[PDB]
Amino acid sequence: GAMDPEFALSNEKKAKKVRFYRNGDRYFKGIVYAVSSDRFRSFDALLADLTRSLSDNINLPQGVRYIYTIDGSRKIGSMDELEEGESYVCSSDNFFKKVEYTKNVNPNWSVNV
Repeated sequence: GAMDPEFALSNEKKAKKVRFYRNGDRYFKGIVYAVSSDRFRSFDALLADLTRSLSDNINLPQGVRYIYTIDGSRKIGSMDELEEGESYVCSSDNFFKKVEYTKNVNPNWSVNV
């Protein structure tokens, strides 16, 4: 029958797929996370989940306090700056390390739809 399906009968496209990397890892290809208005009310909420998901008590003391651009030129403050299939770096108290965050890496992560 069909009373009330959760997620298996027609669904609109929303949110944004990003590959999150933790500043200073190199070997770590990062973790993919989805972001929208229904999941995260703001960057602060994302950072909350990011801290827990990317937590490593190594290069990320408090998990994740801020999110920087793949280059680290500027840190994002609003979700409106996060675009689909985007690559971000997690920062807290570091000067951002310019590594092969996506050099020679398979960018087929943003294609699981």
